Amino acid sequence: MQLNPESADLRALAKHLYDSYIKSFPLTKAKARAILTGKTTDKSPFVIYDMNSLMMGEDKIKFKHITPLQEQSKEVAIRIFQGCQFRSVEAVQEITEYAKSIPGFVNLDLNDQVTLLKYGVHEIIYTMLASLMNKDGVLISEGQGFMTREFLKSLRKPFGDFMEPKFEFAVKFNALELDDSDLAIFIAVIILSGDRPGLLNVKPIEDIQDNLLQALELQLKLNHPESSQLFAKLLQKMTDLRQIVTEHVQLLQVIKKTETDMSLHPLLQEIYKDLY
Amino acid sequence: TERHKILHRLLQE
Ligand SMILES: CCO[C@H](COc1ccc(C(F)(F)F)cc1)CSc1ccc(OCC(=O)O)c(C)c1
Repeated sequence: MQLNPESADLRALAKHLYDSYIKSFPLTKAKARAILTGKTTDKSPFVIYDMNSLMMGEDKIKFKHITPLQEQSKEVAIRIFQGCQFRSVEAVQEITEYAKSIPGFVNLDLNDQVTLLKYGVHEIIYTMLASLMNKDGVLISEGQGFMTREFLKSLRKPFGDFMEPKFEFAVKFNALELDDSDLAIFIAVIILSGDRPGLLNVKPIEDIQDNLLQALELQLKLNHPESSQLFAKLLQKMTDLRQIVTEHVQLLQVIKKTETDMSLHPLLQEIYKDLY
Repeated sequence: TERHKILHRLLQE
């Protein structure tokens, strides 16, 4: 490894993605970890660990999406699924905004931009969800709430089966001990996968992903001295992300049909559409 | 025949 104008550009791209990632995403992994360990000056997430705490939390947590005027489901499982939809729709926009900051992305075929986003969004969602998870639960409502793994597992079928796979993945992924600087480049690599179905102008996409991939490896080598193979292990996780996405969609069909009290926001329908 | 009108709008602004 040398310090030459190539590496210097790599590091410059690294910083640009990071800066763009900080402004595009509200709750970074840096802050989530602090909250998750009390090492925070902010209040303290309200813990939802049973039905009584859920009910209480619905009052004492100001959810950005609910209002007293509107009426929501009578079934807690459905209400919780609704807030997750709202959060996912918001997540789609943060990710879209982040994508536009990736050098070159905006100058791609708009139709291909759409295709990269349709497929990358969910992988990036579960990637960044890990930042908010420990093995006990997950931060919600941008850190004002904390919902436990076991409480989510206790929702009536089939809802009690949606988050388990994500916790499973998060424990393995968080053992990589990535930080935001690593993550910023990683999700950029995900967005610019030239092997997504339906792409038309692949060449310029791979040319971007190659830069991203160089910038990532250099980032991992500089930032994780005591863990070789981190680059390979991380690429492997991109595989596992495609599997949990497939599985999530499939289970989502079990919801669909066999449920009717809720429906899927159109943005989410656009994405899940002709997915896998 | 746009199958992702919303995403398309999001990207256009
Ligand atoms: C990070 C913000 O927190 C959100 C708040 O969710 C709610 C929880 C409870 C309630 C209510 F109590 F009102 F029912 C509402 C929203 C849920 S966290 C989450 C969990 C999983 C997610 O993705 C997977 C999925 O779409 O199921 C996403 C995108 C977000």
